[PDB]
Amino acid sequence: NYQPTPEDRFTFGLWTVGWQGRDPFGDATRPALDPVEAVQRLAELGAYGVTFHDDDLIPFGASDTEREAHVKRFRQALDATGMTVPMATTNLFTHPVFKDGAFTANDRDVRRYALRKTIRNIDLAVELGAKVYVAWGGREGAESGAAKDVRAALDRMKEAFDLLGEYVTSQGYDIRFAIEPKPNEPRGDILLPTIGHALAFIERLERPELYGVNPEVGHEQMAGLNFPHGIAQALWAGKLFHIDLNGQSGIKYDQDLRFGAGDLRAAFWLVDLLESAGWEGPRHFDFKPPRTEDIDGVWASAAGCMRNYLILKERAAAFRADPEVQEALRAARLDQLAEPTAADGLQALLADRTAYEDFDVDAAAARGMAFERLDQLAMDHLLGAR
Amino acid sequence: YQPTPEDRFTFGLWTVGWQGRDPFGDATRPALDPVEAVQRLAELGAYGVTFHDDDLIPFGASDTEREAHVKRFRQALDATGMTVPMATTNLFTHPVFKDGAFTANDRDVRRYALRKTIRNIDLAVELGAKVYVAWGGREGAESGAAKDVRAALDRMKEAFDLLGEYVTSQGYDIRFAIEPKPNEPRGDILLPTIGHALAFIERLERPELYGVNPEVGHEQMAGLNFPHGIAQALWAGKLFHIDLNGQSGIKYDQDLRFGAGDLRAAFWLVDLLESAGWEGPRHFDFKPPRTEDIDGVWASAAGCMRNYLILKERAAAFRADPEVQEALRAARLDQLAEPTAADGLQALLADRTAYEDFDVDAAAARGMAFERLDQLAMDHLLGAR
Amino acid sequence: YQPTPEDRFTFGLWTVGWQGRDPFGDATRPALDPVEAVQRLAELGAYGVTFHDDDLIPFGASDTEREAHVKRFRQALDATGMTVPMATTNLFTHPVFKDGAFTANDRDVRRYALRKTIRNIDLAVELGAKVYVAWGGREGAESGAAKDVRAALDRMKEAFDLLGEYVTSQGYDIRFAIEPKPNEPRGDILLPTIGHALAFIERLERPELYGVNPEVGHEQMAGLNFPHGIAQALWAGKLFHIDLNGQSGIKYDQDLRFGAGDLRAAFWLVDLLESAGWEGPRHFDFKPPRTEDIDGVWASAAGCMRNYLILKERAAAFRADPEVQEALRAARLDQLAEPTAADGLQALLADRTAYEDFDVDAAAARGMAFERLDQLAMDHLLGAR
Amino acid sequence: NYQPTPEDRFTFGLWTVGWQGRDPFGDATRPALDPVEAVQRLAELGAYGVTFHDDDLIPFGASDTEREAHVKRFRQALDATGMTVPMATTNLFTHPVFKDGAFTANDRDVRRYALRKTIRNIDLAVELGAKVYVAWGGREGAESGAAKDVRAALDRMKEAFDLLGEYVTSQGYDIRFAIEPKPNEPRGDILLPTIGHALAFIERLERPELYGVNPEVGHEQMAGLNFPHGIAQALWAGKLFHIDLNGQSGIKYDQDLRFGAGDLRAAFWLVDLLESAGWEGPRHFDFKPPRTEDIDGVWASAAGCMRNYLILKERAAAFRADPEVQEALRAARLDQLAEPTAADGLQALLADRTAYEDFDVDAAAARGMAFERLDQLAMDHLLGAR
Ligand SMILES: [Co+2]
Ligand SMILES: [Co+2]
Ligand SMILES: [Co+2]
Ligand SMILES: [Co+2]
Ligand SMILES: [Mg+2]
Ligand SMILES: [Mg+2]
Ligand SMILES: [Mg+2]
Ligand SMILES: [Mg+2]
Repeated sequence: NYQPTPEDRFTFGLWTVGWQGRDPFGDATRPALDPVEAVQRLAELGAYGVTFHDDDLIPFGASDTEREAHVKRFRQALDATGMTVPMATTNLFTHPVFKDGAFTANDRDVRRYALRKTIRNIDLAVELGAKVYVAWGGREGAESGAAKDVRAALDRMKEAFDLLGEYVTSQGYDIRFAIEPKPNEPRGDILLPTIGHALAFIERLERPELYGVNPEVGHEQMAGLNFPHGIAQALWAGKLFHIDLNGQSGIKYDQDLRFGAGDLRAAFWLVDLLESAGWEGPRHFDFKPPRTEDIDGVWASAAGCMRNYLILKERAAAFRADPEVQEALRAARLDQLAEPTAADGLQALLADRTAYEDFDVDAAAARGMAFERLDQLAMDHLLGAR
Repeated sequence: YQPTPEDRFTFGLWTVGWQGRDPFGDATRPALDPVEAVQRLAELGAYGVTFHDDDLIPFGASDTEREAHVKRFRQALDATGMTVPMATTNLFTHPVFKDGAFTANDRDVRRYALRKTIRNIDLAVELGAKVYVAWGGREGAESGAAKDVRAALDRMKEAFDLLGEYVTSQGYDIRFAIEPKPNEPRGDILLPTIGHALAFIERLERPELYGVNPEVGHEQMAGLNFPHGIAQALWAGKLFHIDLNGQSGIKYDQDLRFGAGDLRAAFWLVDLLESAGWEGPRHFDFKPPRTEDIDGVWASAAGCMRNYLILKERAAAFRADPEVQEALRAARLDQLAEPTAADGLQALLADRTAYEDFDVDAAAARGMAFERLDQLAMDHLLGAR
Repeated sequence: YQPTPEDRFTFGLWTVGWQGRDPFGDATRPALDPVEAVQRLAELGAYGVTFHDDDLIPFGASDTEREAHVKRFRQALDATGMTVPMATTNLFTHPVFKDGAFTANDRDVRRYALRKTIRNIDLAVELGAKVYVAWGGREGAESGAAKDVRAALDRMKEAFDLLGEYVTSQGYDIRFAIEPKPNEPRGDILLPTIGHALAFIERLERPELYGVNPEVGHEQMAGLNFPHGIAQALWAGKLFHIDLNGQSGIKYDQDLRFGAGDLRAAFWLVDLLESAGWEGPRHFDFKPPRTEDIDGVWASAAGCMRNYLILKERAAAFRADPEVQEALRAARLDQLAEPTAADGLQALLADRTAYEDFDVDAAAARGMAFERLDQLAMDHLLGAR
Repeated sequence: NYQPTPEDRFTFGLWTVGWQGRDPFGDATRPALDPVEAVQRLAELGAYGVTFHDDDLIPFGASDTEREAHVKRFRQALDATGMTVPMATTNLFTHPVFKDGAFTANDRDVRRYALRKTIRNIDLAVELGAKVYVAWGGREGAESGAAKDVRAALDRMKEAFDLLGEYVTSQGYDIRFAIEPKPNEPRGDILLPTIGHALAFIERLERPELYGVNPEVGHEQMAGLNFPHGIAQALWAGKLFHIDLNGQSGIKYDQDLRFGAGDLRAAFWLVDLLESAGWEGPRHFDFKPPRTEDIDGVWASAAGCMRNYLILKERAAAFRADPEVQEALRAARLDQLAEPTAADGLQALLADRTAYEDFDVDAAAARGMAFERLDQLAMDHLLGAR
């Protein structure tokens, strides 16, 4: 079978299984979930750990005594269960004060507050043992063209991130940052809308080695992009610091379906890529059990994220191990794609008549790529029909 | 709103030259002689033209036919005073490129692709072009095992680093611009957006040589905000060239004349390029619809330049209006340009006004005054002020 | 471009009353008293307002509280002269409707939904409304086995036929308008477009009683052309009401003020409604962004009406221009209005000029002159003629 | 196994496996395919029949002798192989004469020609035994707002369709029409963009009983719509006269991937719906083997369409037959959805206090729908992991 165990490193955001089902047209359909109950039940399902926004753990506005009491109760639940906390983030989107952004709010007083709120939670993240601190700039953006000077907003975003890197560096903390792109919602357009924009922005920070990306399946798909391809570019760059796994059925609002729902073939190729690459990060789910579900449907959904990952892993492993698939991969020249084009160097290339005057373009054009048969073997393996 | 060569408007030879053949339909216009394209665009007030190698010289031409074609194009440039600011290679039409060019799985094809590009770089330099564009239209895949994207990025980096070595070794003053596109003609294309292309550049051996050539319609095919993407390329110092056109939504690549499609995005784009003082060519990569005859082709081209000029006038008026400046201050755009924490990290951590004494409810009650600002922008665009 | 009640502009109470709560963020404005909405909209030059049952009367109110709330709203209508042309039921906010209302899998919920609607129809009639809108926001599914769509269509038909029996039996002069939406808040909503709603109507017991209430943003969330969809509803005689707003692309339902989003589609929409002489209310269903304070809410509402009026002026000028009329004839728009074969089937089959002697190459060479026509439309929209 | 046989009623357009791979940026990558070779090889793969546009069978401009010679050679191949021709259509989009439309071209002379071309092919369709005649108005539309008066274009479209219905009726032919919606491409916006618009338009024809729809998987998905839901509405209306099966990976150009590629979960629910409904039409593939493939990759692709249909049919059948799934369906109240809301009638409903004053909304709101567990059983069956 497909039973998850903590060795699989599956993690969940507290706000996932804790989502009360309030949407923009509907009230809450489930009662608030105690974080301690979340830790306990996810451990029972075979999870490895949980993640949190500051405000999922400590009530906004808590005195120091309440903050300590909440953190202490949470840590007792982690310690009883053996659950970890690999990742933390700040809620810089719920409160009305962030309605124009946090790090890129036009009001400087809000930007300063946003940094202080984040810094206090970095300290908490280190205390809990989190190794990655995620930033999701969901209010960073605009609905109209004059409301945000995007060059100046990138200056402010770079300034915020540099100050956070200086903080971590001055404290000696072992924590790294992961930026989560999203193209829109809740703003009309969000800054750093894709894996690409976020990776490019990182290269202009003071201490770029401290920053990577936290890509979410559904966010890339909201722009109609190929999520496995984006993940491959993050991997190629050495910047895949964390991931959010879920599902999305098209270009529309952010659905956060359980992983495996949505674009099932994309989920298979994503699992094939993470496993083939030997990526060792947490398999973290950022999903919302639909508001139609009661608390039992919540745990079914959570269990289903893990189950789908493990089925897909089994199928992708069987695909790569199949000598008929490996022969189809060679027939499609995947092996040549991994060979240098010109290890002989530019001068040898420029001298080589087989690369130009003697290159038979018509014979080369006649060769089929044999991609359809290869894709059908992949479909057979995914469906268990080999 | 009459264009003149001072506006630096340019067109690809393949834009006005498009014969109207689409995936469902045959050509509706005959082939256009590149010399006639140059004279007609000059009459329209254009500044220059751009070309793929195969637009100028028939694929497969002997060295003699190649020289004769080149010389003949050059005489038309010299006669009219038109320039050639940018060149590119056709690495997509011939069936040999069906699985890609710099990222073809077949190594022989990748080597041939590089040889074909280098030949054309030499011509681009001869003709005066300062930007060499790469549009990887066939780099990509329709299925998940067909292309190992990590290996493809290694081949793409290798090809671009070889091109950079080439230009440096020859002492050419030419820079590369990568044109992103999310899909079409491949199911997914590599470097699908401005951001992915910017990120990829940062890992080349000589990153200073490479920028982006973003196309309005391409970003909009992924539902992205083109002026925001251009703002990130300008902030990065990487906007080496631009393709102007229109697109109406997430669907096939329409290449409508500039101004059509998303008209408010075109207004903001013009405001941004003008406000930033970007000095590159205003290049159109558009296709006159196949419904049009040759006179409609020139109407469409004139319309590109006319729309740009009207939008330019409306954006300048927006910025020059004292009421708009007041509305910008009301919306705190001036504060967005001020450092968050010039006082530094230690002073910010010590500042009670940024945390314990920050009155969050008072701050939350402040309106942004964005709707009034945007309606002023709308009034200016529509000439209703 | 000052609105007056002669323009018949109307607003939902829930538009200017939106508190700014979104799926990621709490309310940014306090609740708006419906009486204050009526007075402020009247000051702005509006003609009327519309309401869900729950916008006027708190869900769960006793018969006494209900009468007191209703009477108080009516006095504000009578004082200002504002009208109520349309009413609708809230069948989406309360958790009991999480799986739908007329198509909930649970039969008790479907019966309760119908009872709740019928109560509100009675109020709609009392208040003078002539259109009753149904927006099935929760009719739909996130997963394939959750909803048998054939059975759901049977329940939807049953609910609408029961409503029709009700209105007929009471002798009410009121018509129903179904509002399509492709998705949000459900993964897919039933009757996702204008066409699906039009087709569904044709199978009701009393189809004459039912029309559509299409919303600009809803059609555009499926990447569809809103003026084309409205043209089909007008051709069908089914455009009973309209929701005006803006949307920028395929993404979540933005409900921007009208004019924002797709500005050229807004121009064509206004041209169509004006040209057709459609006489329904110009109703806005938009949300002032949560960035705005209460003054920004009224700026946004004024902007809806202002944009409509500027677009109206530009469309009328386009149509009145003798150069545009000439360009329309050049493009053969007059021929599109002429019967293809008034001579009938037998005469068409006997006509050699329609087949053996039809000179297809000569016909194919004719340009459509669409780009020049469209650039005249652009010049008119931008006031650049 | 999953071996197709003619009893499965799988059909292919000649232009599918015959697609030469010419796209808007690329030349043809395969040589022209002889229709006789198409019939022979599809029969070898287990197909039941083929479909055609007039111009796939007879060269445009053929003399009567050439037209008869082409038709006779084609019929000899059908007769040798036992292949059928269930459906025919007209090519009213390739030639430059149709660049502004056919039935809705602004030029009346083109509209008249378009009708004559179509009528001549209806006669041919009856001769070959086709029972459905498809209309795909792919050039009917516009790129700009003033170029097409959509009300007048619907008048012309209704006029064209009425004249075709009068033709069929006057000839006594047993053929019915199926309109194929598409939202855009190659025009900026196409008239009758979806199943809904096409079904609505039909209700205004003179003889609506003669017309239904031919929906294509990828076309509905190009508008981000749910194809199984659209098909359910066509079925509910009694208007599903034919179908085009293929795949599409998102909102983008029309990809015509082999069936099962693209949105795999949508393909499963489509198969579940066609089979559960007992729909008896041809399972017709309108796909394009990618231009990367040689002729062997073409036949692999075609074989893969049929294979995927049969795997999905097996899995959907196993899903519906599973008593654990049927119990999950009842737990989600799917049985109640099929019960009349108010068979007691309006008066009894209006008298029934349990439907209003005594309806306990809070108790009803508390019930979960149990949709996630039900969807996870569906995922397990699709993946062969029960
Ligand atoms: Co999300
Ligand atoms: Co383009
Ligand atoms: Co809306
Ligand atoms: Co298609
Ligand atoms: Mg996330
Ligand atoms: Mg371009
Ligand atoms: Mg509405
Ligand atoms: Mg088709």
